[PDB]
Amino acid sequence: LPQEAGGMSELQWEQAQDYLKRFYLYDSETKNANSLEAKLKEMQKFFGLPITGMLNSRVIEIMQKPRCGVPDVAEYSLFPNSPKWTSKVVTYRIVSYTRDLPHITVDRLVSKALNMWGKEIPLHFRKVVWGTADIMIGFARGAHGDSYPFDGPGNTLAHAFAPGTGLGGDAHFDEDERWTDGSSLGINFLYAATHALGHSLGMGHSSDPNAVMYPTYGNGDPQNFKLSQDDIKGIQKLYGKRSNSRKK
Ligand SMILES: CCCCCCCCCCCCCC(=O)OC[C@H](COP(=O)(O)OCC[N+](C)(C)C)OC(=O)CCCCCCCCCCCCC
Ligand SMILES: CCCCCCCCCCCCCC(=O)OC[C@H](COP(=O)(O)OCC[N+](C)(C)C)OC(=O)CCCCCCCCCCCCC
Ligand SMILES: CCCCCCCCCCCCCC(=O)OC[C@H](COP(=O)(O)OCC[N+](C)(C)C)OC(=O)CCCCCCCCCCCCC
Ligand SMILES: CCCCCCCCCCCCCC(=O)OC[C@H](COP(=O)(O)OCC[N+](C)(C)C)OC(=O)CCCCCCCCCCCCC
Ligand SMILES: CCCCCCCCCCCCCC(=O)OC[C@H](COP(=O)(O)OCC[N+](C)(C)C)OC(=O)CCCCCCCCCCCCC
Ligand SMILES: CCCCCCCCCCCCCC(=O)OC[C@H](COP(=O)(O)OCC[N+](C)(C)C)OC(=O)CCCCCCCCCCCCC
Ligand SMILES: CCCCCCCCCCCCCC(=O)OC[C@H](COP(=O)(O)OCC[N+](C)(C)C)OC(=O)CCCCCCCCCCCCC
Ligand SMILES: CCCCCCCCCCCCCC(=O)OC[C@H](COP(=O)(O)OCC[N+](C)(C)C)OC(=O)CCCCCCCCCCCCC
Ligand SMILES: CCCCCCCCCCCCCC(=O)OC[C@H](COP(=O)(O)OCC[N+](C)(C)C)OC(=O)CCCCCCCCCCCCC
Ligand SMILES: CCCCCCCCCCCCCC(=O)OC[C@H](COP(=O)(O)OCC[N+](C)(C)C)OC(=O)CCCCCCCCCCCCC
Ligand SMILES: CCCCCCCCCCCCCC(=O)OC[C@H](COP(=O)(O)OCC[N+](C)(C)C)OC(=O)CCCCCCCCCCCCC
Ligand SMILES: CCCCCCCCCCCCCC(=O)OC[C@H](COP(=O)(O)OCC[N+](C)(C)C)OC(=O)CCCCCCCCCCCCC
Ligand SMILES: CCCCCCCCCCCCCC(=O)OC[C@H](COP(=O)(O)OCC[N+](C)(C)C)OC(=O)CCCCCCCCCCCCC
Ligand SMILES: [Ca+2]
Ligand SMILES: [Ca+2]
Ligand SMILES: [Zn+2]
Ligand SMILES: [Zn+2]
Repeated sequence: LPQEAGGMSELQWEQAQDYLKRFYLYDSETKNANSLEAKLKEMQKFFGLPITGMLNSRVIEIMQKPRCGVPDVAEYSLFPNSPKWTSKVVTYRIVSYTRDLPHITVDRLVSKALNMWGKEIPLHFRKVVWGTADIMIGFARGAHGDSYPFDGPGNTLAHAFAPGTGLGGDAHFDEDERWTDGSSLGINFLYAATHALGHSLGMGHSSDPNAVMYPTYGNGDPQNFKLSQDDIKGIQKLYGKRSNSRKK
């Protein structure tokens, strides 16, 4: 089947390699080319490729895989400590939206993704449409001012600030990415949106392959979505009641 990374110039691989560093600000194991190449061989194994040390655009696909291009550690304007909201009530506002698709495809899917987190965790989410809110969600073109290289269609699709009392909590989706609703020839917004919002709620990734924000995240709509309740158990301590026989 056709894809873009098989028709783009060889330059893509060093770009995609350079990209890997920014996921943590720095990564010590992605620094030195000896280690770059050792850790890219480890990427192929983690994803399940039949050749560790393949040179094929399939390997670019695992490097550019739908996720953000930002420090996914406490950083991207944050002190060292796990972020969480200081309440169980949070608001949100769709400040902006896409022209290739009507408003619904945002407003109903951010809400639905927040509903995914907020049925399990007793988090209340209120929609603001005029006024101040906690989570300012916008769709933007990437000339508007964030660190790192700009981005259009291709690698990187949102950034998200973790729970903050002003400037934090908030996301900018990529309006130059082609998101779908009914058409299927885009990135599934609801899918992507979930971990974008998971950022806005202050969670991390999980080693459990039943987890949603497991890094081998994709573009198209899941068949077999599930949560690790094992991860969420320590989120339930932060917003939920203490109700053990020994601790209540
Ligand atoms: C008979 C004449 C009719 C003319 C109709 C023109 C269209 C009227 C309806 C649409 C207005 C469009 C406004 C516009 O595109 O703003 C462009 C930018 C806005 O920043 P931008 O990111 O585009 O939009 C941000 C807000 N967002 C994300 C929430 C949508 O903001 C700018 O780039 C700066 C805007 C500076 C305007 C200065 C004052 C202009 C006065 C014109 C008065 C003419 C009187 C005849
Ligand atoms: C007092 C007299 C009556 C007054 C009427 C009401 C006036 C209301 C003014 C509204 C100002 C709102 C502020 C603002 O940010 O407006 C932004 C708008 C809509 O934003 P939005 O709907 O978010 O789209 C954002 C821009 N986009 C597509 C690049 C992603 O951006 C636009 O809508 C862009 C407008 C582009 C117009 C370009 C020229 C079109 C030509 C029309 C004629 C064509 C003749 C062949
Ligand atoms: C010599 C003096 C005059 C010189 C005038 C020259 C041109 C001045 C233009 C200034 C603004 C240029 C910016 C521009 O073209 O905005 C375009 C807008 C919105 O673009 P937008 O949807 O933001 O993104 C466009 C994506 N694209 C190009 C791939 C389709 O596109 C439009 O909004 C067109 C969409 C259809 C509008 C329908 C208009 C029907 C007539 C309505 C009459 C209403 C009562 C007045
Ligand atoms: C830099 C400036 C360049 C020059 C600008 C020249 C004048 C431009 C006037 C505004 C053009 C408005 C175009 C317009 O969208 O007409 C149709 C709309 C909605 O049609 P719809 O298919 O929703 O939107 C099509 C356009 N799209 C894809 C670009 C969003 O119909 C509606 O949205 C319903 C509106 C009903 C209420 C109207 C109340 C205001 C009356 C006076 C408006 C005077 C406008 C100057
Ligand atoms: C009675 C016969 C009528 C004949 C045609 C008249 C054309 C007048 C404008 C009609 C515009 C239709 C309304 C509209 O806003 O269309 C915008 C389109 C593209 O919007 P876009 O969202 O790509 O459509 C995507 C649709 N989707 C999501 C389902 C894939 O398109 C654009 O954004 C650009 C549209 C450019 C229009 C240029 C009009 C210049 C007219 C001749 C002017 C001569 C001046 C001397
Ligand atoms: C002084 C400046 C002047 C500048 C221009 C001002 C005047 C502008 C006129 C603007 C009107 C444009 C309307 C237009 O583009 O309609 C397109 C339609 C399809 O619209 P459609 O895709 O349903 O709109 C979807 C929009 N969405 C996604 C937001 C829901 O297209 C159709 O559905 C076509 C249907 C044809 C049906 C059959 C008609 C038979 C006609 C036979 C006539 C006699 C033949 C001898
Ligand atoms: C006395 C005859 C006057 C005849 C011309 C009157 C002109 C009226 C201009 C109104 C300008 C509004 C500009 C703008 O949209 O401001 C938005 C604000 C708040 O927006 P926002 O907070 O989103 O509104 C939320 C509440 N909502 C949806 C239910 C409206 O909305 C507001 O805060 C409303 C602001 C109203 C201001 C009216 C100022 C009048 C000074 C008149 C001085 C004497 C003139 C001879
Ligand atoms: C004599 C009676 C007046 C008595 C005054 C008594 C004192 C009242 C003080 C009122 C204080 C509230 C002021 C105010 O903000 O009222 C807003 C309303 C509703 O605005 P709303 O739509 O809720 O918010 C809209 C957007 N916004 C905030 C950005 C401006 O504004 C509206 O409801 C007006 C809506 C006008 C839309 C008209 C568009 C169609 C015009 C014709 C178009 C023809 C096309 C062929
Ligand atoms: C007649 C000789 C020439 C004939 C050919 C004309 C060809 C015109 C070519 C148009 C080229 C642009 C096409 C286009 O799709 O533009 C869409 C834009 C959005 O671009 P987009 O990348 O979304 O945002 C760009 C932002 N910018 C301007 C800060 C870099 O939409 C805009 O940025 C919205 C425009 C908003 C301007 C603010 C209007 C304020 C009110 C002014 C009222 C003026 C009355 C005199
Ligand atoms: C009824 C009145 C309608 C007019 C109303 C007033 C509207 C005034 C708004 C002017 C908007 C200017 C915005 C602007 O400069 O943005 C840059 C755009 C497109 O940039 P773009 O191609 O996207 O590349 C820039 C962004 N990049 C590298 C990140 C991809 O554009 C450009 O790069 C090219 C700008 C070309 C201007 C050409 C003017 C030539 C005629 C001027 C008049 C001469 C006779 C007096
Ligand atoms: C003679 C007529 C007098 C007209 C006087 C109008 C006074 C209007 C006050 C507008 C105040 C806007 C204040 C403000 O900064 O709002 C912020 C938002 C978004 O801010 P921000 O997210 O930084 O936008 C980032 C995107 N960037 C940097 C790439 C452009 O962006 C905005 O909300 C967009 C504001 C666009 C408003 C354009 C005003 C002219 C529209 C046409 C009205 C025509 C009437 C016939
Ligand atoms: C009489 C009372 C008037 C009071 C009006 C109040 C206006 C408040 C506007 C707030 C607009 C908020 C959104 C805005 O910042 O858009 C910025 C855009 C592009 O952002 P960016 O591309 O990031 O450039 C940022 C830096 N800047 C502003 C120095 C160029 O910046 C640009 O694209 C520059 C836009 C330049 C103006 C184009 C419209 C001129 C209108 C011509 C009207 C002729 C009437 C006969
Ligand atoms: C007759 C001889 C003199 C006239 C010479 C005219 C030369 C015109 C150069 C016009 C600009 C060309 C570059 C251009 O298309 O920039 C595009 C952007 C955005 O297009 P748009 O689809 O929003 O881009 C969205 C993102 N995308 C690409 C991923 C789909 O658009 C923007 O960012 C906004 C651009 C504002 C342009 C203001 C000038 C419009 C033309 C005015 C001509 C008036 C002549 C009197
Ligand atoms: Ca992108
Ligand atoms: Ca905020
Ligand atoms: Zn993450
Ligand atoms: Zn930003």
